Amino acid sequence: EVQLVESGGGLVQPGGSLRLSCAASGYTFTENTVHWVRQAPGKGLEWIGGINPYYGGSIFSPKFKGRFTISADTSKNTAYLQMNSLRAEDTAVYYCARRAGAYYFDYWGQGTLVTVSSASTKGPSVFPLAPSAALGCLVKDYFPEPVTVSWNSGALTSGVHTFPAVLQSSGLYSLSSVVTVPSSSLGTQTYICNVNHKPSNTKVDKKVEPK
Amino acid sequence: DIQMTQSPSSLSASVGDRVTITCRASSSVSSSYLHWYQQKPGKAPKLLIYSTSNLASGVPSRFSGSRSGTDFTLTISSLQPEDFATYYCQQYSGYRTFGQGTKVEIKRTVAAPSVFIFPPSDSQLKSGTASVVCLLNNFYPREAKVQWKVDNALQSGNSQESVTEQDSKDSTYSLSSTLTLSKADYEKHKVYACEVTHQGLSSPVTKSFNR
Repeated sequence: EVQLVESGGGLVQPGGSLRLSCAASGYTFTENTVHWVRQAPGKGLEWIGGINPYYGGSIFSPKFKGRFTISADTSKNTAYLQMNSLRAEDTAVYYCARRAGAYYFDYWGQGTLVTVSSASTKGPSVFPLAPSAALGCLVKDYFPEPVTVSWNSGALTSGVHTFPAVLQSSGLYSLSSVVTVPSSSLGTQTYICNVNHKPSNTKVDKKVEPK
Repeated sequence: DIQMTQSPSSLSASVGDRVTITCRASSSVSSSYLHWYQQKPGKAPKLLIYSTSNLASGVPSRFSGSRSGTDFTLTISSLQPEDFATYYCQQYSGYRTFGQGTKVEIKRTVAAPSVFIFPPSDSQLKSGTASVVCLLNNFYPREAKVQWKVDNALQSGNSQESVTEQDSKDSTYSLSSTLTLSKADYEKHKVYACEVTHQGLSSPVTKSFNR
């Protein structure tokens, strides 16, 4: 089973550098090229470049030749994207992707966010949204994106609406995650919202009961 | 360099409808080297069709592609609600580029939102801010007016909205509206209300609480 797992995203100050990695598994590494493709928020897909680990060579789109380099470590079945002199325009979700056949990308990594901003990392506070059936939790004042929310450690998934983060006038983000439940189960089952903010190494678990 | 001009940038169609998306190559692109991707919100792009007309593994037969000279077409013969996504063509010709994308939205019958309102939690006032959350759940169409009224005075400039992506099963949207005050100002008012206007409601729906 072929899989590409990315890591190394995060926050970088304008002019800074960052290194992304793409760990490939489930196939003979040297048999396929690995490419990088990015997506600025709310925009389209943009090809950056890719490496061929059999020949050990890489190629780039003309807009990125210069600033970025791509390497591969065959022993670890990992490709790397080394970025330098990043600007706010480089803020995007970065995907890696495997080429197969007639130059199509058949397997993609999961994406990792790279935010270029002089701002500093802040963890979120988590407040309950009390039923009285709709309940949920508010995830306030964090930077940068993203935050992940689950309910009852993944057990509760249906009826869940986790809203896109909003940027507040303070420059921090906020979102709510909400879930509809049966009008009469408020006594018996317990509902906890699980919040994850990796840029700040924060993990909070919040219990939501009626007041 | 070869560029792909994709149109339309968005469309809305009903379940069962036939949908056609066009990518026009700025000069000749080989049939072998034009591919289509489907990207669902929050997900990596997925290979949909490769080399103009070949269905990727596990793609349903309602998807097809063809070529006519420099013009490539992606067709969905019978739109399913889970086909909500952005579709991208991609060419290879030395370098790679993508079309700008087509966002396919589902048209469905009107659905009134369920309106809920949430007061700030105790834990949040202890921090010196009060967030009041108005939740509109599972509605169609997307356009909805949310008005905040504090002691029946109409608010302005102190709230912000977030809306979810169209649900892949029932095609409804969900919306959150958050009113932010300092705790100090929350305590100098009694009645907090949000009034919802939507096509599916005969009369505006107000949801409220007294502090």
